Amino acid sequence: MSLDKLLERFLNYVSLDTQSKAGVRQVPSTEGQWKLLHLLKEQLEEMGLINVTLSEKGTLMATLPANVPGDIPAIGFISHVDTSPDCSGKNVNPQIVENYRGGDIALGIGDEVLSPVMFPVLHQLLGQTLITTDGKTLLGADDKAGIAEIMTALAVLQQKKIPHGDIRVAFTPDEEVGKGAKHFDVDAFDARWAYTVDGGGVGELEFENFNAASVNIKIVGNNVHPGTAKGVMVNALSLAARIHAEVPADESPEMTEGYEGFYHLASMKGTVERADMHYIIRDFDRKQFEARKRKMMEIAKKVGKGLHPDCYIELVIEDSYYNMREKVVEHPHILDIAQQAMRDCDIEPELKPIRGGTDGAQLSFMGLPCPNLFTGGYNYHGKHEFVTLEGMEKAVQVIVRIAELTAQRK
Amino acid sequence: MSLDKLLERFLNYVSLDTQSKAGVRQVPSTEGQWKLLHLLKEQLEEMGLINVTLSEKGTLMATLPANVPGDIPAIGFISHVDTSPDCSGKNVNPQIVENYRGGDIALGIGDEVLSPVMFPVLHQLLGQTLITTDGKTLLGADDKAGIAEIMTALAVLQQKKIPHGDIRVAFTPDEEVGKGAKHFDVDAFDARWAYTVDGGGVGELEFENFNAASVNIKIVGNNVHPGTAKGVMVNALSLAARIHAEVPADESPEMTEGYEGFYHLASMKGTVERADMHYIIRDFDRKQFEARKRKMMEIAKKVGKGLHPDCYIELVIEDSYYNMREKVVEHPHILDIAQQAMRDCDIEPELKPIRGGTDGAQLSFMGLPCPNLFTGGYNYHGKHEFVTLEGMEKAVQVIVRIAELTAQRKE
Ligand SMILES: [Zn+2]
Ligand SMILES: [Zn+2]
Ligand SMILES: [Zn+2]
Ligand SMILES: [Zn+2]
Repeated sequence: MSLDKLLERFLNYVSLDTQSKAGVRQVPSTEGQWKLLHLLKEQLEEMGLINVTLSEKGTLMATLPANVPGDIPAIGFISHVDTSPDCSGKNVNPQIVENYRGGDIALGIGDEVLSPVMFPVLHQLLGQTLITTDGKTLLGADDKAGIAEIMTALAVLQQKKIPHGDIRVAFTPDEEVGKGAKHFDVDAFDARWAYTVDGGGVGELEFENFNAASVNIKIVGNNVHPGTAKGVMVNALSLAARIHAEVPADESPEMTEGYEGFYHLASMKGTVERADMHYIIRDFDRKQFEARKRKMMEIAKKVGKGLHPDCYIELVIEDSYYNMREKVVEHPHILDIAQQAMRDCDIEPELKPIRGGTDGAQLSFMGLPCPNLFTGGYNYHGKHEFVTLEGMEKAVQVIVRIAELTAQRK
Repeated sequence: MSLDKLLERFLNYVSLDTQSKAGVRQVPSTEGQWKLLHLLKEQLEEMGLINVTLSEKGTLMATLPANVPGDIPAIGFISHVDTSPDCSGKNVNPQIVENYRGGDIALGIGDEVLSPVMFPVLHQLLGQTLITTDGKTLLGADDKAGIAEIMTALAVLQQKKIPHGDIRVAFTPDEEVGKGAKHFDVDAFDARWAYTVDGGGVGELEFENFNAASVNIKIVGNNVHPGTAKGVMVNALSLAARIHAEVPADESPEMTEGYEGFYHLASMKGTVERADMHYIIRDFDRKQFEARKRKMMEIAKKVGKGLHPDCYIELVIEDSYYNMREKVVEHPHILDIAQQAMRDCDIEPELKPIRGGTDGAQLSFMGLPCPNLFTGGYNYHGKHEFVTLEGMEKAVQVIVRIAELTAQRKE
């Protein structure tokens, strides 16, 4: 491998404004993404890969064909070309700190700083080459570190003539708005299983995510002139506060970690006549997920007791996505090769649940079981995002090894 | 008096669509109000009143000149020409119920009903002449009953040659949406005191109203992806829920009545990042009013206690109006004459509070003390609105007598 060429590749992708935007019917949601998609398409062709197709919805697929004879299962690696809408992805001006000495890093010239007081991980990254922002923007290691790594891995397999079956690659348009799997043509991708290279620090591997549902509450109250309100007026907001009061305050995103699920009130709007509440429900375990739904319904009936026919509480519950675990563990080889790969590269696998949704978790329920491989990056979606070059080198080495190890079993 | 003419006159105003509209910059808010305003203007000229003016904003003013010599104070009578947005005021279909015999009244061809089980005051109005809706609209007794009573009083004052001083009359445009006194030219109206004819059942007199202030609470939280929220996320909506738990639940519009004040959450909107609460404070007492302002502060400091500087709770209190009591009672003759008149008319005066604001309330602070007088109407702002013809005649008698008794106290 070649650490300079890897960094340069990455810095070129990072330089392109490819930030997503919510509330957009078109996919991809923004123009900038097409520029990275198209650069990537040319790069894949130029790398020698075949069947390079960019769909009309911004999904880019390509194949590095089998190296050796034998019936090796086709595997995929997936990244997205967009950065989070939460912070600018435009004119990212990366800072390169060689041989990091475990102190505060100044982001640009200003009162913005990357500091181990705020981010203790840094204590553990002494002597690594850190790539940071300048305080004004995101970095976009999420997920262009992923892209640079997949691209480099492709090159390595060829230049180092490492035996491998068919390797499939896809680069998706709107992950940061959850549209990164919608138009994914799994038949065309033609892989048995896959990996998104879209995780965090060195060694992270993820095959679990939340089960999700929205719980939307419509409350109809009765509103008259407040002065004559006695024994007549029914305040929808007062019922709304009653509902919220019964919801386990300790089982909230603020107070919850690791594998522990939560209820969460995301938005609300109302008057005396009508209020609407938007809850989300999250649980890794499915029975609990359902138990959580049951709770909201119990709260709705309790609070609803006493209301004259003209007043009522109405709950609409709607599943959003499921825990991919089952569809992954269904096939021991997927996580076993991934972990063997890491272990071969002297990486200790760090199993970690996705406290949310991933592209892979959708793909998993589409015929394409798809866990998450690390990237080397930290502090995503903010101005304190960074990445180590060495983290990225290890992520290449793992993709390559997975490819290699898959060939041995075919 | 001719109850025939009074009824006919009332029904003529009733037929005119003059429903008001909220959140409109122009005053009046609707075209229909101009039709009633102009009708009345011509009518007032035709009654021999002087100085009839109709301003570019829809306030109509006129004067019936002093009947007799003397230093008699000018007094006013005010009613509003609009009806509530709450129910339709278009093509009202009044039903005349003669010699009310005490049952339910069928409203139109359907299943809407005016019933003494729903409104027990009906047990008190047997034998009287009821005028109801057809169930499909408002009636508009509020306040077209008052307009009809004022106009008739002016006629009685003249036809019977009853001694009176200057009688000021006015008809305002946007009362049911808060603008009724916004463009009231007090100097030009030129009355020492007035009465709105916009009360309810026979005998009602009102000189006390709520003190009002809005309390607007701004909550700045901190939003992140819920999955990684621990120790970081601060739910603005959670903080709002905490403030609401602190506000005395029993001291709310749903639980209050008579002279007792309240806190009320009218509306609210928010996400994790930001929430805004819109409270209102009502109290008849000035001190208790301020105490309620202080409790909202007590609450906001407490719920915000512990928050990191990125998050906060920001209160903004703003007075909307005040109790007219001090401005009215300052001149004992205003209520005295009003009360005497009703007694001269065999009506027992009934003083009750306005659980809100009136045009008079604002006027009382613009240099025109202005209590509220009954109309004979009930169940205002809805399809169960009714009035009795005899109640309206009593209101005319009270108006004439107030004018009459004012002329006796030339001082
Ligand atoms: Zn990502
Ligand atoms: Zn991301
Ligand atoms: Zn009125
Ligand atoms: Zn009214």
